[PDB]
Amino acid sequence: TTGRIVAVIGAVVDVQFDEGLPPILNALEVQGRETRLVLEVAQHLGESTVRTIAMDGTEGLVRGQKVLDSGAPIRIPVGPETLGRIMNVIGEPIDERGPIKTKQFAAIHAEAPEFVEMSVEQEILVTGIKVVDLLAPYAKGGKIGLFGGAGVGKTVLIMELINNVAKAHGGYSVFAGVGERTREGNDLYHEMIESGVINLKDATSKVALVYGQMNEPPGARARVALTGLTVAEYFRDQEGQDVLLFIDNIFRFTQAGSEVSALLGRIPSAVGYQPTLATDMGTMQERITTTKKGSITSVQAIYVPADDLTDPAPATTFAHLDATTVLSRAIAELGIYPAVDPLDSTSRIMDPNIVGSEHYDVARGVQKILQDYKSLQDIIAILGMDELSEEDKLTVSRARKIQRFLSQPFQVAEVFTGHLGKLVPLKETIKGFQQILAGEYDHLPEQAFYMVGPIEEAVAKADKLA
Amino acid sequence: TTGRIVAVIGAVVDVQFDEGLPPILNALEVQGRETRLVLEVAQHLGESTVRTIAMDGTEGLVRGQKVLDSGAPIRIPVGPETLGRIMNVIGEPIDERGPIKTKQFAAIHAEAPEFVEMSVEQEILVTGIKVVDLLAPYAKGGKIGLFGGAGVGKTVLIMELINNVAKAHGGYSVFAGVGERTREGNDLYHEMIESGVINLKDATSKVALVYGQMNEPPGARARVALTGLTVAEYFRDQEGQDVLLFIDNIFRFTQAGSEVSALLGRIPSAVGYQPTLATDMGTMQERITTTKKGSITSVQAIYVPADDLTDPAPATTFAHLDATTVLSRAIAELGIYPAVDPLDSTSRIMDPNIVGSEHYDVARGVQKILQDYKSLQDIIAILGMDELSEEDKLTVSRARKIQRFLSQPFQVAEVFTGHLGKLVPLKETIKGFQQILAGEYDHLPEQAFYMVGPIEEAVAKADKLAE
Amino acid sequence: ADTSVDLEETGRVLSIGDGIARVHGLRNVQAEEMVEFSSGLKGMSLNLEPDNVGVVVFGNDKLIKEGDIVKRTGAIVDVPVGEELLGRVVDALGNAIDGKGPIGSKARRRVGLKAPGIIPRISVREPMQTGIKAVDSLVPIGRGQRELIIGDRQTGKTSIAIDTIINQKRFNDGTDEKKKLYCIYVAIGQKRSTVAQLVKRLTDADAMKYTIVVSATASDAAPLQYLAPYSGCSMGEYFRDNGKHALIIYDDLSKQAVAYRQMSLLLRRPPGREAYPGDVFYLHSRLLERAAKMNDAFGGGSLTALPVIETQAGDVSAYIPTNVISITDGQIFLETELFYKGIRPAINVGLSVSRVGSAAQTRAMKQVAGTMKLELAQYREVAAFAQFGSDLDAATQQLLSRGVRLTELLKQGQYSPMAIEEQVAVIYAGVRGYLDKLEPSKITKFENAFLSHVISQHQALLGKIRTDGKISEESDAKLKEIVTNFLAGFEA
Amino acid sequence: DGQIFLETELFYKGIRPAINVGLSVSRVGSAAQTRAMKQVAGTMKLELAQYREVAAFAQFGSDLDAATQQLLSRGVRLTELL
Ligand SMILES: Nc1ncnc2c1ncn2[C@@H]1O[C@H](COP(=O)(O)OP(=O)(O)NP(=O)(O)O)[C@@H](O)[C@H]1O
Ligand SMILES: Nc1ncnc2c1ncn2[C@@H]1O[C@H](COP(=O)(O)OP(=O)(O)NP(=O)(O)O)[C@@H](O)[C@H]1O
Ligand SMILES: [Mg+2]
Ligand SMILES: [Mg+2]
Repeated sequence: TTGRIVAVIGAVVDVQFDEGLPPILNALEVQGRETRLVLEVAQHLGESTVRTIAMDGTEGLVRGQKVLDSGAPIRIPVGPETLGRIMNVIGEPIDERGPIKTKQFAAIHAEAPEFVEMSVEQEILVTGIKVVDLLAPYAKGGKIGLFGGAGVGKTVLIMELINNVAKAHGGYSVFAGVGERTREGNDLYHEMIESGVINLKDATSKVALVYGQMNEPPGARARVALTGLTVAEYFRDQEGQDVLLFIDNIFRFTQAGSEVSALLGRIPSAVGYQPTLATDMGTMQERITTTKKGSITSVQAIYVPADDLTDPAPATTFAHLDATTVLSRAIAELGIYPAVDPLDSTSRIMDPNIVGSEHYDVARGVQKILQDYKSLQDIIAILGMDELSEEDKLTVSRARKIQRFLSQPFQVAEVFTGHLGKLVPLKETIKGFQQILAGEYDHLPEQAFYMVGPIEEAVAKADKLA
Repeated sequence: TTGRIVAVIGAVVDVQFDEGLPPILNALEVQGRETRLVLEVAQHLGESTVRTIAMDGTEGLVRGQKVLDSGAPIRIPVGPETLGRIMNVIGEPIDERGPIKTKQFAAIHAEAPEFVEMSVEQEILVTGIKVVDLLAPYAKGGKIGLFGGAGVGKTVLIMELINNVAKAHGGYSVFAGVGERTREGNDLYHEMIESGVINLKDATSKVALVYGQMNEPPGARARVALTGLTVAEYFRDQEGQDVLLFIDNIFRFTQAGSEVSALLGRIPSAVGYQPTLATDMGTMQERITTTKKGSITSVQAIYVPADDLTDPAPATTFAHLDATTVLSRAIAELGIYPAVDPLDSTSRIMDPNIVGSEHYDVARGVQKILQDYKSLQDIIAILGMDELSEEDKLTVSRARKIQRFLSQPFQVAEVFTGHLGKLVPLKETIKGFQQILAGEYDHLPEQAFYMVGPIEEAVAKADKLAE
Repeated sequence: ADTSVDLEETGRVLSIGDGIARVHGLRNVQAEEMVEFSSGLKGMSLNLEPDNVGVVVFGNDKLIKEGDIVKRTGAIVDVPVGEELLGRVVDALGNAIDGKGPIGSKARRRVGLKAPGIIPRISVREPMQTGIKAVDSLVPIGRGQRELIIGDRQTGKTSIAIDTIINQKRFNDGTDEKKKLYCIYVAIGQKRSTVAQLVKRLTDADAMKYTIVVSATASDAAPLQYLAPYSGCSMGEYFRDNGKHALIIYDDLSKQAVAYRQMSLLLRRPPGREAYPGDVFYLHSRLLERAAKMNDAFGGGSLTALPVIETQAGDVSAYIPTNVISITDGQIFLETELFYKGIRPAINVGLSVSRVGSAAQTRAMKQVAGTMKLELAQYREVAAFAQFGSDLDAATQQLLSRGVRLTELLKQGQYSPMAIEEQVAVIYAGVRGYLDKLEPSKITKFENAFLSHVISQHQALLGKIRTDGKISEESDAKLKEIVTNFLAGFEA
Repeated sequence: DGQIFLETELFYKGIRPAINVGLSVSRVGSAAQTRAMKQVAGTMKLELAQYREVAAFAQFGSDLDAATQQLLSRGVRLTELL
């Protein structure tokens, strides 16, 4: 049907329909504008009025302008031809590469999987990267917190994860940029084409890009994380894949939703956040789980404010986080890539009951041997290297060979590095580290384990010349 | 035109006009009252009603009571005649010496001097106070701000500056009490009559006084600052000459704006302040300036609420100044008066191209050693003194002597200090700290430096403190 | 006929106060559309409501009374734009306020335009030189980038921007046209005397000729201070969209945030943290994304942004600062301690960061910057034991001596920006160890004498570093011979 | 015209009245005293304020010149007297 603009206040618009009203969350098309404008129904104010939140600039609006109900929520293209495409919150292709011709369109809102459709199985999504799979394993259909931004190759780690899931599990990925800086959007775009994941020619693309840029109103920043989730939801249920969902960054999704609740006029909760914070997080984070058909596993980049972990934003996010991946400057400056902190990254599935009996003792052994190394660091610098006992000399030399074997060259980075990329299978990693702990390579040098795939390529490298 | 009071709440009185409606800022006269009650139109509320702020008590006000529109905003007496006279918010002489017999009446709501009217010339105004003249000296024709919490010496400091500058000042001066003590004003009235700045017999008066102290209702304490500057405004523009404006306290302007802000119908900003805090201050402070037409040396005592500088009111004020002088309770706590913070005072003229490269480097060096000591304070407090090397703890004993030589017995604080007041020349101050930094006085104890004038006295006090 | 009132295109003031006019009628007004009151004043329709329109007054609200006729004149809120503005001091809307008559402006641009998309942009790689060693080597800025100046009051925030403007004279008087940079300084909520002190400091540098000064001072009304950043932005975009280069400095965004907040609170929009409306992040996000580097497809021009944020007690976790930190590509943190301790510009090497960084600085600077980044990093870890370390190993004792001397090199006075080639030379001396034997206090005088010499006698060498864009093995040896023998003679 | 501040630490430590010599001030000052009180209290307040500072700084074991020993001895006695 049709409705008229009764009120325009900032990014909040009110529309009066005569007859039937659009249910809450139905998209509204404002007619006669230059581009497309979407208004999302948030409330029913009574007297046949609705309160809507815009996804684009509300300048040039006339009171009385005809607004069209789309009869459904914000519907977006879903299907294989959304891969290698930059999407925005309302489905529109923003890569100037011609309209996305998908058979199906799906609404960005939808209820979380029923209790019956849940997966009672806890499984591990093997990433191919050693540091991850051994020490901080990703839960298949779980949620992972990525700490630390760029300057350590965040973008790379993401791309390699996209490559390796598409490789090992035959599952596509979706990048949802919440509050994407337009410079960083452009920069991330070409970085994905130059490395191989986005293919501008054929159909071999592995990612779908959705951009909620910063220069877009709070409505667009608060809902784009759904527009990305819905493109990912197609590949879970319709093609039965183990999907991968990137949100960067999750805090700007929380701040996006705080702005909306602040705009509608809701009394703010603690620390200035929205009263709906718990649910505002729940109604989205509960769509990301393992179903009967497939699974979506989400990597989320987190910003903690005032480095305060008790701050409600990270506190509400942590209730949903199954594993963490800390990208650190310190480890990156030593030369270990990926720049993952082996002791700082923790996982819920680090349990003999979930991964297995072997996986657990090998991971913990590696965890202990690196803590011991740190525990002897002051004794190393200020005592005299040659005065450690046999068991203290040995664990030091063994520990150094462990953190080097964490290092792994990346496929995505063949264009830069020039060296061959590696996908290390799960059991290859477990046994590889177990042997170094057992001392089976006490004779091999340190430089042997650096930037190698499995343990085989390390012993072969140990030969070199002499 | 005639209006009827339709509502009275606090100092906010709504009035309704049947015919011709009076605009914003206009002064209204309340009919049938003992002492004159002026209302100031703040808003147009609709249905031919206006919201006003009363310049005095609204006790005894009857609903429906008649109010005449004076046709303009508050217009006050201006000219040489104002000198030696205490005007209140509305220019009615509260000194009990008859009417201010002036040729002109200027309005307390004026426009801020244009960008083109601005002057850029700047010279050092020597105060004779060691702390200011060394670290953040005052610009002649410049804007000077005196920050300070409750009971640290804003007033005592502003008083010394009047003695040290205004007395031997050739041109005219304008003091304006805004929201402080009525008692403080009385003392200064008599202490400017005794000295001879205000002559009761003849018209050789150099000072014009305006007062709206913490006795008056908010509306008044919100406008009396404008009454003081408009006095200055004439002397600057219509007589060209150097003016010495002294305001105490200018924070009271913002505070009185808040006392009514809610009743005007405002959503409170941060810290229960008015939302107009910025623009209210901008249209007021920009009128307090030196122009191509004339010079105004302004000194403004700024109150600090709950000892927090980040309090919106004093924090916004910072951007309006040429030289800021900040006071600490912690510095005053240690008996260091004046309690000027050496690391918090900033001047526009602290450029070696103005004050001299010797002046600059000494001051920068003075601060560095006090800054360095502040960093050591917490380390030595737990981990003893011995752990400092012979070149580290040498700075500690120096910094405490530099800290204490910054203390100065004021001529106004005779009643508090117990010492004769001191006035130190510019070059005597720079030589002072230069030698101590050089370490030429490392033999003398700290107490020799505490509360003295020139540096020779710090040696003198050591000798007496000996035997 | 009688009392008809054209409620469609006109109306009357229902209620005026606090720069907010509630107007009856105007049934055809668009949101954010300029209006005109009886008295000739302008205003904006920021609130469209069922029974009224809330208009923010562009000026003194005494002139507006109840029942004043409010007229639509189909106004497009746009500012004069183009090279005619360079050298002038215009107001928040483009009007001249420097008493030099009208501006011969021909092109005029809207203030409310959208930022460029993802596509027409190319990666930031061209250098933007501040002439400040500390910056260009540790927190490097490039064309199309956004970098935040952020510290407490009087920490040296404006000086960083100031020295950058003066630095451009070098490029703007030469022949290399690509490397030219046009300057736009926006004073938002400042006092007129400080804004006057500014333009003089730019005149004396002969920098004004290429500087557009957009000014909305504290006396200028709330909406005037709100548009002033965007009004400058449009002026900078002209150059950007026409293959040229422009640098804009919003001084400051904390003061525009206050000026916006007032209006919302008084238009009665919901208050949030620190009384800020929901769209104040959105106020700055759309302003600062407008800065970009265009590809050769779109002329290849660039606009470069420099926001200033004032923090209180160093709190960078305040709502507005938290906004702008994430908005931008990087920050430079200035601290009170560093200031009075001596380290000026008081740039905190630790916290300060640029994402573009490495790819923005010339291949010459790269050659000595990352080394300095690593060495000052290892210095700051041990910095606390600079005196309490008699019995430390000779390794950390070198890392302390290396750091203190580099810290002295990054020191700088105002108003003397350094060319990219002059920068690498004085940084080459300390980074390659050729100052590790010189007494700390003597470094600043050496830099002054050593720089005075290389310009005066080895013009070809510095020129080669500029030409080649890198320090070749030839130049490397040529620099080593000058430093070793000049330093030896210095200590004689 | 000034304030009298009292602390629990001073109260429990023995000092009664528990007046904080550093924080409290009097804005009328000596003008409110008899010329008999002024002859003995003319400089005492600023003296004890300087003593209270040097008391917590001298407890770090540093060898003290007799000039700062003199102020230490005087400050202990006058606090007991009040
Ligand atoms: N130079 C000085 N020497 C000795 N005592 C001083 C000096 N300056 C201030 N004092 C003392 O400290 C007190 C505070 O001085 P005052 O000038 O009234 O501060 P203030 O900032 O105006 N307080 P307020 O306006 O109520 O917030 C006075 O009672 C003085 O006795
Ligand atoms: N590199 C420097 N060396 C020496 N002095 C400096 C330097 N940078 C700034 N200053 C001085 O420090 C003062 C503050 O510098 P400024 O650039 O105006 O900081 P600011 O943050 O803009 N001050 P404000 O606008 O009041 O918050 C100025 O008066 C300068 O003289
Ligand atoms: Mg006072
Ligand atoms: Mg500034």
